Amino acid sequence: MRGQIRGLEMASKNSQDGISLIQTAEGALTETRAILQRVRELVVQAGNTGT
Amino acid sequence: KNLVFQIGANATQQISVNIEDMGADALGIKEADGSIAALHSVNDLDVTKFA
Repeated sequence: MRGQIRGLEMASKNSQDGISLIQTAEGALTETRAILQRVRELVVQAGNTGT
Repeated sequence: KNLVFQIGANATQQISVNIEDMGADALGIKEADGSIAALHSVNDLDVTKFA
């Protein structure tokens, strides 16, 4: 029992840690998304400025 | 050399525009014409030929 208990709490810590890893990656991708938004704006503007 | 204004956010949301005027902008068949319909804007006959 004890084996699985302390192992289980450790596993939950491990899970939260995985979440925070995801938080970092998610923030990087958030910013990437902002960049790509700006890019698309420049593409549209480029589209009219073909003239 | 048609002119594409981008109009909406997405693909194809655009138009076409054209324009032409210059010295040789008198009566246009497919070209202006030869001895006529080009000079009338460019070189008037009002030299003596009305006399």
